Amino acid sequence: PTTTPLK
Ligand SMILES: *[C@H]1O[C@H](CO)[C@H](O)[C@H](O)[C@H]1NC(C)=O
Repeated sequence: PTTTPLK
């Protein structure tokens, strides 16, 4: 898995 917030 990979984290990539977007908010
Ligand atoms: C995490 O980053 C990886 C790097 O390519 C992918 O883009 C993947 O889709 C990302 N996961 C999420 C949940 O955005």
